[PDB]
Amino acid sequence: IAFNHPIQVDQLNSSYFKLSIPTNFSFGVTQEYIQTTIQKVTVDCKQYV
Amino acid sequence: YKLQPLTFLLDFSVDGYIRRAIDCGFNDLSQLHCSYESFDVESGVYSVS
Repeated sequence: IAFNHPIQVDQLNSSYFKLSIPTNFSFGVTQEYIQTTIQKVTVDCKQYV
Repeated sequence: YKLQPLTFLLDFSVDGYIRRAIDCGFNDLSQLHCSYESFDVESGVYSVS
């Protein structure tokens, strides 16, 4: 298992600062589920025993 | 009238003489009344044997 290194941006000693800016939209993220409800079951007396 | 072993919900008066009774065997509602040990139960839909 390896730690992938995030892009490293140096901090300039001078007052001016260096920043990294994205060039492409790269859309298409997705994927989520909540499991809001569960199945409802009622036990039957006499018949089960 | 013949006597049969039966489970009966009995309402005992302050005088100590029962004026009301319920038999679980006769009717779906009577089984609901036997459940909760109460002559009157909350309104709703309840599963039956």
